[PDB]
Amino acid sequence: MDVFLMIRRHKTTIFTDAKESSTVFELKRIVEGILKRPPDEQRLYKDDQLLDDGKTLGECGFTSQTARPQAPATVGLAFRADDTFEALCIEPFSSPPELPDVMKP
Amino acid sequence: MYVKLISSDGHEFIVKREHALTSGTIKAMLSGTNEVNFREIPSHVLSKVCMYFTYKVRYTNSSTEIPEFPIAPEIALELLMAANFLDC
Amino acid sequence: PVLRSVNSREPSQVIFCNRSPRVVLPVWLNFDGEPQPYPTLPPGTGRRIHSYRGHLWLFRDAGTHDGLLVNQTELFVPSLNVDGQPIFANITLPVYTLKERCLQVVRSLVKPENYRRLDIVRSLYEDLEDHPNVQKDLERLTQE
Amino acid sequence: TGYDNREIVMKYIHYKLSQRGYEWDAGSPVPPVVHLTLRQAGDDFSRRYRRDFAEMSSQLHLTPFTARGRFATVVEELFRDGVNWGRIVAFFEFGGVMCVESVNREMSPLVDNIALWMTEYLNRHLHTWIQDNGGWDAFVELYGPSM
Repeated sequence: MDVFLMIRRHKTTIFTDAKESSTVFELKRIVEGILKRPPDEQRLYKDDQLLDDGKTLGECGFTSQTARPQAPATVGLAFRADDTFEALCIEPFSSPPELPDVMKP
Repeated sequence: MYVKLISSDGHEFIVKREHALTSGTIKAMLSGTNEVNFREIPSHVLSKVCMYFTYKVRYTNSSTEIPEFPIAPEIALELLMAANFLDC
Repeated sequence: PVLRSVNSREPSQVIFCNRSPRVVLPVWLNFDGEPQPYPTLPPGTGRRIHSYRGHLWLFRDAGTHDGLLVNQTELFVPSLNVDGQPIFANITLPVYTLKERCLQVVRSLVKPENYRRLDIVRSLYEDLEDHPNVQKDLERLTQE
Repeated sequence: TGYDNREIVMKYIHYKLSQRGYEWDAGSPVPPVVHLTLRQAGDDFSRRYRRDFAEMSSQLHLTPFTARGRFATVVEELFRDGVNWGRIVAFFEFGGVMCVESVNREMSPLVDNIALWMTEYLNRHLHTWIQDNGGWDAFVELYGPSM
């Protein structure tokens, strides 16, 4: 059972997938390969809830039917500068324009 | 192996190289370091293109039931222009 | 006419199974290769139907004639019923290109008289008014 | 030269439906004895081959989306070996049971289509044989001894 995720921090979004049996620390490990930051410098989030490095992704909520390839679940990432952990900050995507007239019902 | 696709508004999307090569345009944009800038595709469009890359690689040649790829009406036209440019 | 049914007269019990979110239009090609519409299938419904061996079927979105797949391919041909088992015709969505899926959505939101009022390149006007049609798709498969 | 095959179809179908209580609505000169001869010749066919008449009235399975194929399938097989007068009588009699069974299954709009297909097949696939064999006038006198 595979979940599909967007790991997001500031203006960065990682499109990756993992298993439900996979754990949050294992997800911090694949972040390390991509962003070159060890897991001890990583805080992961689902909405505003820090994820334990031992909880499986299914326990946090990431299931097959809430993390699909066409609608992937969002995981917040926060890095540690030196001693202090940075607060989670995610810049939103741009907004679409107003719906043109010939497309309005 | 991943690739960084950068939208017009500066958003950086880190997708697998295999997924991004769904687009023949992105294929040539990388074959001429592992980055490419889309000066014309905003982040709300480019994020949806990357979801299609995941969706396409997941369900192509898959015997299981295939879900619809959803497209909200407010992004449909912009996404079409992007799909036409990227050829995917 | 290489894409036609064969008048075998040998019955073939088939189960049309709609594993797609679309309302499916079963299309039978008669012995001259002309497509004939059959009753539609709501999403997620199945029908045990009476067909014949060597016949040709294809499956479409009943509203927009978008092409669909049947057992992961273009056309379905009923075969011999072994052990009293019916033949399954699992009808599913294909993986449309992003462009085609976008063309589907824009078509569903814009009247064809207003395609050319959209602020897009002139090539996309042609693509929008190039609606999917069984006839032209039948002739493509013929040259294969 | 020739007769209007459309009127021959309309007059015959209107007669075949009246034999079961149905009145038919929506819809070069042909003599009167041509129509009345096809009536008796058709009713004679059906009594002589009531086995084939019965199995045909049963195994029609008419729906609006199969009626066209059913007609062409039976008519192609009927004249597969060739055309003669008895098979032309069976042709009208087959078109009769399709109109009857159409109204039985509450599919009366199909009667108009069946009449159109019968007229098409006559003007297109039987007219050469009919006129090369004395026309309908030759047919009335082949059945003459039976009236």
